Amino acid sequence: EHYIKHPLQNRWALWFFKNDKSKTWQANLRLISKFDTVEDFWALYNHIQLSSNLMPGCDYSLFKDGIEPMWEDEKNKRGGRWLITLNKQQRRSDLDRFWLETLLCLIGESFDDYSDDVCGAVVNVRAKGDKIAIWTTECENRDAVTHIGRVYKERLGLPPKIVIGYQSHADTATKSTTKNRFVV
Ligand SMILES: Nc1nc2c(ncn2[C@@H]2O[C@H](COP(=O)([O-])OP(=O)([O-])OP(=O)([O-])OC[C@H]3O[C@@H](n4c[n+](Cc5ccccc5)c5c(=O)nc(N)[nH]c54)[C@H](O)[C@@H]3O)[C@@H](O)[C@H]2O)c(=O)[nH]1
Repeated sequence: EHYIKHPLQNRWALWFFKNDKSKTWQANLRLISKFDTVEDFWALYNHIQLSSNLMPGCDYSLFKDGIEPMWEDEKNKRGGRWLITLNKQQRRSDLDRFWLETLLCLIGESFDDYSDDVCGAVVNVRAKGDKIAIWTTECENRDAVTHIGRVYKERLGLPPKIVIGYQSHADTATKSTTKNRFVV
């Protein structure tokens, strides 16, 4: 009846975004819960919906405690994201897998000397095509951004034929195509 808890390096918060066009974007975001142990992560993951079962327009976000999953956050305003784009068939094939490995990538501190630059990750469930992104705190840190993208792409088994791009939040938020600051 003894249950050991394995600590994580950081405390993490899972966020949920609901699809509702009658409310503003900020009003559709809500905090689910937080955790800082391996056991509490799986407890949360095992009782929430899989990403492939979300209604279109919904998001999941896992960010470090104190960072909100929005581009106006103080830890995100100068940063950016490595973006992955999936087709419709990739949803049943790879969406749930890619998201779980992403979650374990985050909470495992798998980015060597640049783990502190990581802010979180977001998965968007969209009818036009699902997206998964890992957010970093500073888009001008070339060593941090390129290292995080290389580790992330390899840890998710993506073939080298597919090229993933990094984009600044400030550039994305003012888009009137969002150019890539880096490619891996
Ligand atoms: N009323 C109502 N309308 C909604 C709602 N959701 C969509 N629409 C409208 O629906 C139509 C079709 O687009 P869509 O279905 O493709 O939504 P999308 O596919 O999600 O596109 P998006 O990603 O361009 O986001 C679209 C807009 O969402 C707001 N947004 C998104 N992020 C997350 C975010 C963070 C970093 C990088 C990129 C994104 C943030 C953020 O961090 N901080 C703030 N302040 N705003 C953020 C912002 O305004 C953005 O321009 C369009 O007219 C939409 O405006 C809604 O909740 N309510």
